[PDB]
Formats: sequence, C-alpha cells, structure tokens
Amino acid sequence: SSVLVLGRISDDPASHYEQLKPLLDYVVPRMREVGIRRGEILMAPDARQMSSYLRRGRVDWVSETTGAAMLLEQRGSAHPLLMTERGGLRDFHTLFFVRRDSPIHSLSQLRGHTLALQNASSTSGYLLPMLELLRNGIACDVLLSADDTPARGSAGYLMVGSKLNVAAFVHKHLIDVGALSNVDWDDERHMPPVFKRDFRIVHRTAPVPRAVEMVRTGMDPAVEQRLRVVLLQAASDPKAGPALKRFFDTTGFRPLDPTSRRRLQELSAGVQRVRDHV
Repeated sequence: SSVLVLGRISDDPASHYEQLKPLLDYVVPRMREVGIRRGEILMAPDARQMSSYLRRGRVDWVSETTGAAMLLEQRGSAHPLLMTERGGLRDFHTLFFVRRDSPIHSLSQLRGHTLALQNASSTSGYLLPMLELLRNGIACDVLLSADDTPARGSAGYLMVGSKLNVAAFVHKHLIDVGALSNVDWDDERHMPPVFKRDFRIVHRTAPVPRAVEMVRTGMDPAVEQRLRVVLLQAASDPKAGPALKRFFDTTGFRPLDPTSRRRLQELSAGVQRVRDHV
C-alpha cells in the first residue's frame, strides 16, 4: 500500500536486479502524492510464482515481453498499463536458425529434427516458436535429453535455458535448430559472431509488440493512473535517461490503443493455445 513493488520473471535475478532499481528510484519519489513512500524489487523464477505474487499483492508492477505478460494476464493476476518500446523497437519476432551445412531449409523440415528452446516464460524463445509450430501443424514433442530423438514425422524440443545456450548447442552440432528473437540475433553476447557465421536463418514468425508494463489486478486506481503518468513522461525527462537505459534499454512507453489491444488479444489466444497443447 505504502510500498511500490517492481519485478519481472527472471532466470537471472543477479543481472536483472540492477536493471530495475534505477528506474524504481526515479519513480518512487514521483509517487508520494498518491501514498507511495518506498519501493522494493521482487522477481520470480517463473510465470506461476509471479502470478501468485501478483494476486497476493506482493508485486505491483512488472515489465515483460508480451508473451510472458499474457501468461500473467491469463491467470487473472495482472493487466496492461502501457506498451513498452526497447532499443528503439516497438515490435520483435522469432527466427529459427540452423548450421549452414544442415539439410534444413524451411520450417517444414524441422520434422525428424531437434529444436533448442529457452524456458517456459520466454516470448521469443519458447511461446512464439511453439505457436509457429502449431500453426504449421508440426508436432513438437518434449525430448528428455540430448540423446533422445523425435518421432520420425515430428519435431522434438530441448530446454537449454539461456539464449547463449541456444546458440552454443546448435553451433556445436548438439541440437539441429534454435529459436531466438531478431534482436537476439544482432546481439553479440547471445549470438557470438564466431557462431553466427556458421548459421543460416530458415524461418521468421510474424511480429508481436516488444514489451508491456503490467500492473497487479486490485491496484488502487490513483496509484495505477499516476504510475502511468510518471512512466509516460519519463522518456522525455533528462533525469530518467540513465535509468531507462538500465531498464532493458527502454526508449519509450505509450498508452494502449485499439491496435495494441487487439494484437495482445491475438497473442493471448496463441499463448493459451501453446499452453493448451504443452
């Protein structure tokens, strides 16, 4: 009530912490006029724990990619505050990549082969590629280990965790295909040029909005309204520049409109379909 709790779903609380605190310290002062005296960070390992936190009022505000955000909205636990823009981009998309020497030239040829995915909360590294497979009728069974092979006829996926692991498992001939975002592709820490030069892109998904600020359901409306106003004016405030750079390189927030509302409804439909089948 008197505390504002910011978080996100995170498999790396050590890095993500420092990405959240600066913006929080910018925001908290500017909320005094609606009750807020202080702030805390509270991350969670997955969507299900974050969702519990949200419903129990232990977290108030999260910044998420849009697939992950819909996982939270589906469980009744949060709703969108603003659309968020990162690295100058409103949208992003997933691409599937193989080694150049691979026989694979199209999504349809994932059949008989393995796919590296990230973790169940990743928009670009799990939700969107699984959705893509569903749309194309490509069965994709979970594989238990890198020794396990798919059915002849189906793809199979292996959860490798990190973005770097997706690149490194495929580079080293351990798994046939990898899924990463288009942003991830041009980012050298997750797609090292030494691996990239040995990869070829074989499929692209349709884009989705890049990210969204979500707030817990039950948030007091004047707190909600004011958090919205504080973030909206942050992009243009010099005093917020460093914090926004730290906050996953956020370069803009904007209100919701009929388009972004529709596109999240579509993406939520797809996410639910991924969840219905996995």
